[PDB]
Amino acid sequence: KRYTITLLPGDGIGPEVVSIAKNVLQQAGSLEGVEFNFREMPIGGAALDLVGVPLPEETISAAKESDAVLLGAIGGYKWDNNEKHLRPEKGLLQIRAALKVFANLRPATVLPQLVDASTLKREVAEGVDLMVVRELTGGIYFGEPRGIKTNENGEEVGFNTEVYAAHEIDRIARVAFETARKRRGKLCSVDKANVLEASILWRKRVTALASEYPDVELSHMYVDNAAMQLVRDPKQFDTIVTNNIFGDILSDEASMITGSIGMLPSASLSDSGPGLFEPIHGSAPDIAGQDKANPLATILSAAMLLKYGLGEEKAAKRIEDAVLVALNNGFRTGDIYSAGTKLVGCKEMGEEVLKSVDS
Amino acid sequence: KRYTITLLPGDGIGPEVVSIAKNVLQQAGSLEGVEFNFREMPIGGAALDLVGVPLPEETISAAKESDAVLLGAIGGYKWDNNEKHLRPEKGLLQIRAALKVFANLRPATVLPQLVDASTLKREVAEGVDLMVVRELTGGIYFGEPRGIKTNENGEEVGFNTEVYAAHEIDRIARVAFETARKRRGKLCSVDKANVLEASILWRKRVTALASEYPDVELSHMYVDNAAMQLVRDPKQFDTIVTNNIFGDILSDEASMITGSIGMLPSASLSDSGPGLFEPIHGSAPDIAGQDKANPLATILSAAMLLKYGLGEEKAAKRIEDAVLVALNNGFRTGDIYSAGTKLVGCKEMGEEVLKSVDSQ
Ligand SMILES: *NC(=O)c1ccc[n+]([C@@H]2O[C@H](COP(=O)([O-])OP(=O)(O)OC[C@H]3O[C@@H](n4cnc5c(N)ncnc54)[C@H](O)[C@@H]3O)[C@@H](O)[C@H]2O)c1
Ligand SMILES: *c1cc[n+]([C@@H]2O[C@H](COP(=O)([O-])OP(=O)(O)OC[C@H]3O[C@@H](n4cnc5c(N)ncnc54)[C@H](O)[C@@H]3O)[C@@H](O)[C@H]2O)cc1C(N)=O
Ligand SMILES: [Mg+2]
Ligand SMILES: [Mg+2]
Repeated sequence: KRYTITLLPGDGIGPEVVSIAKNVLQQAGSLEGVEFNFREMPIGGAALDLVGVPLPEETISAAKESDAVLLGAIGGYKWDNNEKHLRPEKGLLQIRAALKVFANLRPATVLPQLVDASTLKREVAEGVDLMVVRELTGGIYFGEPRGIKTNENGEEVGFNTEVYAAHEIDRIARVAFETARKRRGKLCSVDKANVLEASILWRKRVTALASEYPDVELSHMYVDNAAMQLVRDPKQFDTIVTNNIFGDILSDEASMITGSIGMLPSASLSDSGPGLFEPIHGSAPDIAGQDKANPLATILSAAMLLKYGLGEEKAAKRIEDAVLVALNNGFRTGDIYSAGTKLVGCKEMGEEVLKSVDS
Repeated sequence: KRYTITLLPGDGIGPEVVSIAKNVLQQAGSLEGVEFNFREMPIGGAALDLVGVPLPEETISAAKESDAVLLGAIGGYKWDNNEKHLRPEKGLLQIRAALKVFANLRPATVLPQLVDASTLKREVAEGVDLMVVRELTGGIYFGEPRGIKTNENGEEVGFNTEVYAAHEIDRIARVAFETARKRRGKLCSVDKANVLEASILWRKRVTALASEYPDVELSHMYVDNAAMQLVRDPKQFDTIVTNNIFGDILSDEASMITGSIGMLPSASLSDSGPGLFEPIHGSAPDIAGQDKANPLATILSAAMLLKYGLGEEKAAKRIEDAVLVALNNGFRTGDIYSAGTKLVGCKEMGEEVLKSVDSQ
């Protein structure tokens, strides 16, 4: 049983972390009887240096033909000064649209081993287990009209439009509901409907679907409160559904509960289409090549790649299990270092994670 | 002296916290030879229930002609179902634009007594200090075009426009830099310039003014890292400048560092015009009339009114000191209750601040 996997290493620590996950992927899948066809294609800063655009057509077709796509990270200091159309991050947004992967899943759950690693008091952060369902292919990140023009004044004005059509909200809502059922049956839609006509529609469509999902209990919370709640009593959430710009911010805030931004993986899914799996981190421009980075998040994106994109649930559990063994043995990278643990770097963790897969 | 203060008690817990602050404002100013003309006006749900709109024209004029504006909060379940034009929250937005208070100062600094009140560990949260300078009157909260239309396929499509003109960015960056130089000399601009052309201009303009303030050490951070940073190592920030919507989010997150959202005051300032002072929290529909509320944010929001809006610094320090006295005496409301303290509600906590103002 063979699968075609496209690796998009990217920039920063992207290559570093993906190489590790690729090996974890081959070994874990091999134990459950699957081999893989790996194929590196350029994206972001890498593609810019090679072909001159952040996302070449050659990459998009290569990703579509594949069964699933594993991305590292994107962006870097060298290209921070390009035109808006030639920054690397523009490649990531395009690949999300190109793959039509609207439903973005970021699960932040605190492992018992990393409780001392969080910055939250133990009682606050122990046992947290929430899942963020973020709208990925629409909204202010993809909203038209946008740009910077110069009106008659001679003043520059920058503008983007946060815009969602109803069907865009509906599809992400069901995924929230379906997911919130698979968990603890509680769902929380986060918007800013006290001000934004976009958030008015957002809540309006989400309240609609609750009748179709009575197994799921829906509640609504404003985005400013939710950021505070994720620090006051983060244990409260089961599933949170929200839009692109709030999904990005809140999920990035939630990481520091589990111990670091380097612990969180993300699965980006579509109907039919092959899924896009990446870590929410990216892309450590300041510890690039120093071999300091935490690769766990990228490994788990390979876990999620198997679980959600290819359905090899058994293999994915082996991946989770290895990360658990590795942490039980005391191995921490810099960001998840606790007193009395063992501070490894990146290769030197991936190896002895792979020790656990292989045992 | 004799200043005119407009009290906008809003909704929810608004009335009680402002009432308590009104007494503290009165006494603290009174000790320094200062009197006040208090004029109460309807805003938000109160005004909807009275005249049928969130912000009556009579309220705006009364607010304009006063020296300082003291607001509680806005919003409540009763009015959550009105047409968009008729939402209490829109009155808040309207009074800010009407008063042209673009510079929003929300300072989150962790007090020694409330370290245990935080959910961040002591080492992380002890000595935290930061000030958020938020663009208040521009941005997505005020951007046109906006509305809910229907495209030809009959689908309802909602939209807002995040838009900043160059001068909108410039003046608030100036406030940020000016704030830093009185502070610890660090400024951190937060945007999403990897995706948003609005923020690209925000970055372009803010870096530009950096040449005018060599005294201030300016750094740039994307908003998603910013959220993780306020939890990873919040001791780092000195002054943070950002736009309307990112300011809302980040300032609420930063609140929990100091113990609860009920600790944070906010001053909103304008050129020449009288400023609008509110606590950053909402109307707390869940604790309203139970006398559970934390008044400190509003008592401290009254402190900012004296210091920043009226220049009565000595009286303003009287309010600040009293909050400290009450906290040294063990008094906590529910949101800032840490073990072995004395749990009180809103009305006595307020009396215990007053108890202490009148002791010096
Ligand atoms: N969706 C993406 O792939 C993505 C999201 C956001 C930004 N980028 C691009 O990366 C660089 C830099 O962005 P930052 O503002 O620096 O945010 P991060 O790069 O993730 O840095 C956060 C801090 O945490 C550290 N960190 C990240 N990942 C880590 C791991 N695995 N181990 C240890 N430490 C990690 C970082 O060093 C930071 O200190 C920009 O160009 C942006 O466009 C891509
Ligand atoms: C800015 C934004 C929104 N509002 C309006 O206020 C209404 C309340 O909704 P919300 O629950 O989402 O925000 P809120 O701050 O009210 O709630 C915060 C949570 O924390 C508790 N809490 C708040 N404030 C206090 C205080 N002062 N003391 C103790 N506990 C507090 C609350 O129980 C709650 O759980 C909503 O309609 C929204 O429209 C208002 C503002 C503004 N400045 O007016
Ligand atoms: Mg991010
Ligand atoms: Mg707020």
